[PDB]
Amino acid sequence: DPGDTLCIGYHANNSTDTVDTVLEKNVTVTHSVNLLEDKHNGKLCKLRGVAPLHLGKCNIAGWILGNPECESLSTASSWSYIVETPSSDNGTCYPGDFIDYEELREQLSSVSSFERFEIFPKTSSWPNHDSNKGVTAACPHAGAKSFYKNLIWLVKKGNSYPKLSKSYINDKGKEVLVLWGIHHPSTSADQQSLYQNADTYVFVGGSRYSKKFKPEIAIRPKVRDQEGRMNYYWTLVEPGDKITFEATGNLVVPRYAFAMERNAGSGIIISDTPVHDCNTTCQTPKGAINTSLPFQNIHPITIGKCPKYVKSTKLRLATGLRNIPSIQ
Amino acid sequence: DPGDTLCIGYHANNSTDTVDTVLEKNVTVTHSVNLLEDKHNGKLCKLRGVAPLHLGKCNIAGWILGNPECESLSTASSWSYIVETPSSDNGTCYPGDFIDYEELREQLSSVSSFERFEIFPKTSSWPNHDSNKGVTAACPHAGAKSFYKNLIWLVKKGNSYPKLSKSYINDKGKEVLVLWGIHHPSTSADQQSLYQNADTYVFVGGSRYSKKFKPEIAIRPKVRDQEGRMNYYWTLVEPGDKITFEATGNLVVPRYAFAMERNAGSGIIISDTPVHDCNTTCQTPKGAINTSLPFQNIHPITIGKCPKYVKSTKLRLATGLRNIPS
Amino acid sequence: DPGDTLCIGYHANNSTDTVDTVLEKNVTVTHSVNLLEDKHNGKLCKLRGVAPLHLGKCNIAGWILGNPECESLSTASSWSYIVETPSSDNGTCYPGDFIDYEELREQLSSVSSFERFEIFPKTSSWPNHDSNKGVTAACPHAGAKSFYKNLIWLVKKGNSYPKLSKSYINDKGKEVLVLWGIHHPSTSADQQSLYQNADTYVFVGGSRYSKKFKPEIAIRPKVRDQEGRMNYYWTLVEPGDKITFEATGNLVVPRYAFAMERNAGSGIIISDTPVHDCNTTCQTPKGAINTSLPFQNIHPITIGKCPKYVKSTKLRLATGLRNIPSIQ
Amino acid sequence: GLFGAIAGFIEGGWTGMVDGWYGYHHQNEQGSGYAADLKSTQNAIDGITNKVNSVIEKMNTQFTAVGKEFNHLEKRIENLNKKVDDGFLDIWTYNAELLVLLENERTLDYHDSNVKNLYEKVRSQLKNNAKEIGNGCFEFYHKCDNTCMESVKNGTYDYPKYSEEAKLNREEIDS
Amino acid sequence: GLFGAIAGFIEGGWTGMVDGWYGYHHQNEQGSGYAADLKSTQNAIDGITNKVNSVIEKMNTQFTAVGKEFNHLEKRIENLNKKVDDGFLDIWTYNAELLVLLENERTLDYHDSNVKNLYEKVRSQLKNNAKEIGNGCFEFYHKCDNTCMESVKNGTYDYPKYSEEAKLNREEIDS
Amino acid sequence: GLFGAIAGFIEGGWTGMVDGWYGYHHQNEQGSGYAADLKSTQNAIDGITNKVNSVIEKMNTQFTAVGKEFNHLEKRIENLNKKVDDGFLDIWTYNAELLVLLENERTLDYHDSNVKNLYEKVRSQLKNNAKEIGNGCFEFYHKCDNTCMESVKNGTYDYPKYSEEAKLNREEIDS
Ligand SMILES: *[C@@H]1O[C@H](CO)[C@@H](O[C@@H]2O[C@H](CO)[C@@H](O[C@@H]3O[C@H](CO)[C@@H](O)[C@H](O)[C@@H]3O)[C@H](O)[C@H]2NC(C)=O)[C@H](O)[C@H]1NC(C)=O
Ligand SMILES: *[C@@H]1O[C@H](CO)[C@@H](O[C@@H]2O[C@H](CO)[C@@H](O)[C@H](O)[C@H]2NC(C)=O)[C@H](O)[C@H]1NC(C)=O
Ligand SMILES: *[C@@H]1O[C@H](CO)[C@@H](O)[C@H](O)[C@H]1NC(C)=O
Ligand SMILES: *[C@@H]1O[C@H](CO)[C@@H](O)[C@H](O)[C@H]1NC(C)=O
Ligand SMILES: *[C@@H]1O[C@H](CO)[C@@H](O)[C@H](O)[C@H]1NC(C)=O
Ligand SMILES: *[C@@H]1O[C@H](CO)[C@@H](O)[C@H](O)[C@H]1NC(C)=O
Ligand SMILES: *[C@@H]1O[C@H](CO)[C@@H](O)[C@H](O)[C@H]1NC(C)=O
Ligand SMILES: *[C@@H]1O[C@H](CO)[C@@H](O)[C@H](O)[C@H]1NC(C)=O
Ligand SMILES: *[C@@H]1O[C@H](CO)[C@@H](O)[C@H](O)[C@H]1NC(C)=O
Repeated sequence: DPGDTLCIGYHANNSTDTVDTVLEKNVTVTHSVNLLEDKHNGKLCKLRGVAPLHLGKCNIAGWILGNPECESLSTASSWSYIVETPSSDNGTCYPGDFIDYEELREQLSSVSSFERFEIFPKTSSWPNHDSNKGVTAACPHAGAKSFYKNLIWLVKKGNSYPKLSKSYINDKGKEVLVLWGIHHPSTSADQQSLYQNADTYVFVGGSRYSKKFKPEIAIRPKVRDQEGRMNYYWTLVEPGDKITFEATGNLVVPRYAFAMERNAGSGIIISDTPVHDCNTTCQTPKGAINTSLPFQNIHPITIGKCPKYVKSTKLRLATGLRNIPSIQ
Repeated sequence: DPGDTLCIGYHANNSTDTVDTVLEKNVTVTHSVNLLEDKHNGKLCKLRGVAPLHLGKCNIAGWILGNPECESLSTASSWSYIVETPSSDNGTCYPGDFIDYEELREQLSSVSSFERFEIFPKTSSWPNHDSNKGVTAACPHAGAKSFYKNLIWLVKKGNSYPKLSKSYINDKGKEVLVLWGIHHPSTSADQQSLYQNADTYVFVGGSRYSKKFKPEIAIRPKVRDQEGRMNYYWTLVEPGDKITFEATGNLVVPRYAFAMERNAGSGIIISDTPVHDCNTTCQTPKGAINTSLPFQNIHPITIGKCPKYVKSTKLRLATGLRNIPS
Repeated sequence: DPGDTLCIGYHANNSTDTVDTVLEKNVTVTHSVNLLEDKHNGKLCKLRGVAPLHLGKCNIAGWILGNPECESLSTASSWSYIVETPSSDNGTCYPGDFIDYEELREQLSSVSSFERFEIFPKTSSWPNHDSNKGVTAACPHAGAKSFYKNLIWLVKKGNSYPKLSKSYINDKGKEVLVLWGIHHPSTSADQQSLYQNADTYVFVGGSRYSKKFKPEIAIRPKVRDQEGRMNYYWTLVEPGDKITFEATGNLVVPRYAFAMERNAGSGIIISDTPVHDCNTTCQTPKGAINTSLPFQNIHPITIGKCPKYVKSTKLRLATGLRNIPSIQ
Repeated sequence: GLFGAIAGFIEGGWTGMVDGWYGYHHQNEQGSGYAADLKSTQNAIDGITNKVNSVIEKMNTQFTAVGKEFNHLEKRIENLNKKVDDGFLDIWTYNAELLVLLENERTLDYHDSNVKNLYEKVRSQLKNNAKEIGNGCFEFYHKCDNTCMESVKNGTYDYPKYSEEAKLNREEIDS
Repeated sequence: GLFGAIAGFIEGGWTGMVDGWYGYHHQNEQGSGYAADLKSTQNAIDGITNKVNSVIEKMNTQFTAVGKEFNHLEKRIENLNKKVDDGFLDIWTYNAELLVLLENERTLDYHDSNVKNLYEKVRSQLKNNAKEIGNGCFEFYHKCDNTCMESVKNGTYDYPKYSEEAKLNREEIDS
Repeated sequence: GLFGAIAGFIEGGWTGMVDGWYGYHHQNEQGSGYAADLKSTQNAIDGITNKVNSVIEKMNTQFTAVGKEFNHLEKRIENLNKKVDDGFLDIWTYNAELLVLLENERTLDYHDSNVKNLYEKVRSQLKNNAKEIGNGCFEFYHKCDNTCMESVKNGTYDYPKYSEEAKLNREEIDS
C-alpha cells in the first residue's frame, strides 16, 4: 500500500490531579473540579447587605439593659445578626436571673426597625420617688457607683414610698420591648432601708400579660459583693395597647423602651473574627463563604443560604479523561 | 443478489414527553411515568376511614370549654384529626390564659373514644353556693349574658360562701379530662361582691396533681369590657382515681367532664378547605393525596402515611426509548 | 483446520446466593456479601470499656435519693450509660413531684468521676433539730419505717423548731450535685405535729441559684397510705461556690452530696437484657453490636458510634459474576 | 448514547413498528413489513417495570403528622422544628432530582445496549452471506424469502443452506 | 447483560474453571484444560474490593445517644423527636436499598465488560490466523501448541510466525 | 476502563493533541499533524458541563440559623438539636462522598465510550479500503491526501471513489 496513516487517540497533559472512583483510587485525570468549598475570607460580613450588630466586651443582656461598660458601640439602626466575643463578660452586673434570656436572643437576632425612646422620663414621672440614689457598687462607671442605663432603681424619697401606678400606650404603631426588674434584698432591714415598707408587691399588666410579684428576702452568697438578687423580666406590647405598672416597692422601673419590628429568625455568632465591609450571603463564625458549591467543610453552624456542611476534606469531581501521557 | 433487506430499528411515537438526564436535558422519550404527585382533590377526607372533627366557627379552646357559640359537644363519637379555620375566633370569651393550651391540642388531636358526662350536676352538688348568677357580659348567648356550657361560675348565695370540698372518683374506666378555672378580679370590692371573703384560695388535687391556687387582684386594661382575668386549667385522671376540688372562692367549678381514650399523636389542620365524604390515607391542608408515588409537592405539613415533600415541580422518569421520528 | 481451539469464558460455582438489581430480582451470583447487620450478641457490654450503671430493682430517682431498696447497687466511680429494667418501681417512696426529673436523668447518663460524700454530717450538722424521728411508713426497710439514705427528714426537737441556716462550700474541685425536698403536709394539725410552727418558709441559695418555697397544706388522696406530698429538688454547685439552706420547717435537708464530672450526653436503656463482661463500641436495648457494616436493623435506639438503622431485611451486595452453571 | 446504537449508526426510529420496542424490517419480492423482536422487547419491559417498582416500592413511610404548634415563648424549639422540616425537604428534594437524572441516563443506555446487541446478534448470525449496508440494515447475497426472514428473527438462520449460493453471488459482483 | 458477553454470545459459565473469574479453555494434541487469565481476574478483584470498601468506609458516624425521655407535658417535643427518628430511618432505608439495587447492576455489567474485553484482546491479537467459530471460541488455522497457547495467554502471540501457515491452510479450506 | 478504548487497545494518550479531548493523527505525503474531532469533543463538553451543573444546581437551600442556645435545664432538647445536626451531617457526608465516587468513573466510562465510538465511526467508513493495524490506527490501501483526510474527519469519506484503487493494492499485497 502507498502507506498513509490515520489514528484515533485522546488528550493528555501534565496534570497531576487525582480523583477517586468506586472501583479505582488515585486516578490521575486531565481536568477536574473541586465540589467541596474549603476556604473563607476570615471576616464577619453583612448578610443580605445589612451589617451585623457587634457588642464587643458586652453581651446581649448587658447591651439590652444598658450596663455602664456598654452603649459605647454604634447604638443601633438595624442588623442581620448579632455578634458577641468569647469574652463578652459585661452583662448583668447586679446578680440575678434574666427571665427567658435564650428566647429573647432569638427574637432580637434580626430586626428591621429598632429605635430607643424614653418610655418613662426620669424627671417628670416619679415625683414622690427618688430616681437619683438608685445606684450600686456592683455596677461601676469608671470607679463611680452606677446602674443600668435603661433601668431606674426607684427607692423611697426620704421616708415615703406611695403606691406607684404608671401606664403607657403603644403610640409608635410597632412592637415595643419593655424591660423591668424586681429587687430581692438580703435582709428585712435592707427592705425598709430602700422602700420604707415591709410587705410589698409589684404588678405588671397588659391586654395579655398579667402577673404579680412578691419580693423574696433572704441572704444569698456574695456575688460581686451582693447578697441580694434582681431578676429581670421582659415583654412585648402590641400597637395601641396599655401596659400597667403597679408596685409598692422592689420595682426597677423601665426608663428606655425599644420600638422594633422583628424579621424572620436569625442566628447569633460568638467569635473573635473581625468585622469588615463585605456583603456575603453565607456567614460562619470562622468567616464568610461566597460560593455556589453545594457542600462546605468550614463550620457546621451557618446563617443564611449556605452549602450543606460535610466532614469531607476532598470532593474532587473528575471532568476530563484519564491522563496517560507516557506509556511505560 | 435480488437485494433482499433486513433492518434493525427501534420504536418511535408521537410522545412529546421530555425527561432530564445527568448529561442532557429535554431528551424526548416514547414512554415515561411521573414520580411526583402534584395534584389533590381539594377535599378533607376521612383519614383511616374515621371522619375528622370540624369545629368551624369555634376553635379548640372554645369547643372544649363550651363557649355559647360552640354548638354542643356532639355525642359519644371519635375523630382522626381536628379541623380549624383561619376565621375560627370564638374561644375564651372571658380574657385569660389557657395553661398548656398547645399541649392539650396535641393530646386531643385524635381520640378513638369520647363522651361528655356531667361530672358535677348543677342542681345537686352546690346547694350552699349560687350557681345561676355566675355569668358575664363578655360571653353572650344570643344576646343575653351567659357562660361556658361545661363550666359553672360559683358566687356567694346572698352573702354565704363557706368552704367547698367536692370530689369525684373515676368510675368510667377510661381517662377523664377535668377542666376548671381561677377568677382574678380587678378590685377587692369586686372580690367581696362575688365571693364574700377577700382572702380565698383554690386547691385542686388528684393522686398525682397537687397545686394550690391563690388569686391576684389588680387592675388590667379592659378586654371585651373586663378588667379581670380568668385562667383555665386541665388535667387527666386515671380510672379508679379521686380528684379533689377545695376552694373558698374564685373557683370556676366544672360541670361537664370528658371520658376519652387517646390515639397516637395526630395533627390539627387549619384551613378553609371544605369537608366532604371521602376516604384517604394522606391529608394535607390544601387537600387529600390518594397516590402511591414516593414524592409530592402539594404541602409539607402532611398527616398520615404520606409521600415525602419536595420542591421539585416535575420528576418525570424515563421508561421508554428516545423518540426519534424523522 | 489443524483443529486447535482457544475459548474465553467466565467462572461458575454452586452458590445459590441471590441479589437484586434495579432491572432484575433474585439474580443468582457466584460471590456476594451482606451490607446489612442483623446479628447482636444479646448482652449489654461496656461502651468505651466502661461498665454501665445497672439499677435493677430501682430507677434513677430511687438510686440518687437513696430509697431504702436502692442500697448497694453498683457503688462504682463511672458509667457509660444507665440501665433500668422495665419493672423497676422502687423510686420515690413518699409521694410527690420530682422537678426536672427527665433533665436530671439526661445529665446523669454518663459521668467520668463520681464521689458521694457527707455534705451535712448527721452527727454534727443538726444539734437543734430531731434528725432521727424523720421516718415514714411509706418508705419501709425490713418492715420498719425508714426514709431516704441521702436525705434527712428534720422534725421539731421537743416542741421547738429554731430557724435553720447551714451552708456548704464546694471544696471537692468538681461539680457537686445537691438534692433536697420540700414537705407539704395534709392538715395544719399534722403541720404542727411535725414542725411546731404553722407558717414556715424554705430558702435555698447559691451564687447561681435563688428560690424560696412556701408549703402548700391540703389533703390529697391517699397514695401509699399518705395524704401528704413531698416535692424533690436538685441543683449543681460550682467548685468553690457556697450553697445556703434556710428554713423554719418542711425542709428535707441533704445528708449526702455527689461530687461528679460529667461526660457528653449519653442515653438510658430500659431492658431486661443481662449485663455481661464484654467491651463493644455500640449498644442497643436488645444487645451489643460488634460490626463494621454501615447499616443495621436490630434497634433504632442506639448508643455510641453505631450503624444507621434501616427497615431493610436483607442488603445482599453482589461481588461475583452471574452464576450460570448449566444451559437449558 | 453510550453504545452508539440509538441516535448513532441507526439514526432514527420507526413509527410504523408499534408491537414492541425493538424489531425488524424486512423486504423481499413477496413484500415488506415491521416485526418486533418479542424476546428482547419483553426483557426490557420486565426490567423497566422492575425499575419503576424498585424506586417506588422502596419508600417505606410511617404515619406522621408534621403539624407542630408552639406558643409565643417557644420560638427556639419552633425554629428547631422548622430546621428539621427544611432539612428533610432539602435532603429529599436533592436526592429525588438526582435519582431521576441517574436512572434516566441508565434507562437510555440500557435501550442502547439492547439495540446494539440485537444488531450484533444478526451480524454474527448472517456472517458474510449478507452485506452490511449501514444504518442498521443488511442486504442478503441470496434469495431470502418469507421463510428465510422468519428464520433470522426466531434465530434459526440456516447459514450453510445459503452459504454456497452467497459465495458465488459475492464473487460475481466482485468482477 | 449490558455488553452481551455474560449470558450473551457466551451462553454459560465454566464450572470447571476454579482458579479465577475470567479465563481460557484450550485444546490441542497435548490435551486440554481450564485456565484463568491472571491479570484481568485480579483487576476485577481489586476493583470489586475497592467497591465494597468505598460503600463501607465512606460511612463515618460519631457517638450519638438516640434515647430521649419526656414527661406528660412534653408530648409536642416528644412527637418532634419521633419525626426526627422516623425521618432519619426513612431516608437511610431508601438510600441503602437503592444503593444496593444500583451498584449490583453496575457490578454485573462490570464483569460483562471484562469478559467482552478479554475476547476482543485475543481477537485483535490473532486476526485472520484463527476463525471465530462463536460462543467466545477461536479455531486456529495453524497448529497452536502449548508454547503457542501460553503466548496467547501471556499476550505475546507471534502473528507473523504462524501467519504463513495460516495463509496456506485458510486458502485450501476456503477453496 | 469499561469500553476498553482508553488505557486499552489505545494504550496511551497524545500530549501533542491540545485542541480537544478526542481526535485524529493523520500522516500522508503532504505531512502529519494532530487534530481533534470538533463534534464529539464539543458534545462531550456539553454533557460534562451539564453534569456538573446538574449536581450543583439541584441543591436548593433556604435561609437557616443552624446554631441554637439552651440553658442549664434544657440539656435534653440541646442533645436533640445535636442529633439533628449530626444526623444531617452524616447523611450529607455519605451522599457527597459516594456521589463523587459514582460519577467520577461514569465520566471516565463516558470518555472511554466516546473514544471507542469515534474509532467505530471511522472504521465503518473506511471498511476494507484501510487495514486496521491496531493501537487505534488505520493504514490506507490507497493514497489519501489532505482533502481525503478531511472527508474522513468530516464523516464524508467516499468509499466508491477509492474502492478500485484499494482493490488493486489489497490483492497485489496478497501475492
Ligand atoms: C465587666 O467584667 C469584668 C470581668 O471581666 C468585671 O470585673 C471583675 O469582676 C470580678 C467579679 O466581681 C472580679 O473577680 C473576683 O471577684 C470576687 C467577687 O465576686 C472577688 O472575691 C475577687 O477578689 C475578684 O475581684 C474581677 O477582679 C473584676 N475585675 C476584672 C478586671 O476582671 C467588671 O466588674 C464588669 N463590669 C460591669 C460594669 O459589669
Ligand atoms: C418497691 O416496689 C414495690 C412494688 O413493686 C412496692 O410494694 C408495693 O406497694 C404497693 C403500694 O400500693 C402495693 O400495692 C404492692 O402490693 C406492693 N408490692 C410488693 C410488696 O411486692 C414497695 O413498697 C416499693 N418500695 C419499697 C421502699 O419497699
Ligand atoms: C452590598 O450590596 C449592596 C447592594 O445590594 C451595596 O450597596 C453595598 O455597598 C454592598 N456592600 C459591600 C460590597 O460591602
Ligand atoms: C398520539 O396520537 C394518538 C392517536 O391520534 C392520540 O390519541 C394521542 O393523544 C397522541 N399523543 C400526543 C399528541 O401526545
Ligand atoms: C459447594 O460445594 C462445596 C464443595 O465443593 C461446599 O463447600 C459448599 O458448601 C457448596 N455450596 C453450595 C451452596 O452448594
Ligand atoms: C476491653 O478493653 C480493655 C482496654 O484496656 C481491656 O483491658 C479489656 O481486657 C477488654 N475487655 C473485654 C471484655 O474485651
Ligand atoms: C424457532 O426457534 C426455536 C428455538 O430455537 C426452534 O425450536 C424452532 O424450530 C424455530 N422455528 C422456526 C420456524 O424458525
Ligand atoms: C510474557 O509477556 C511479558 C510482557 O508482558 C514478557 O516480558 C515475557 O517475556 C513474556 N513471556 C513469559 C514466558 O513470561
Ligand atoms: C461535510 O459533511 C457535511 C454534513 O454531512 C456535508 O454537508 C458537507 O458537504 C461535507 N463536506 C465535505 C468537504 O466533506
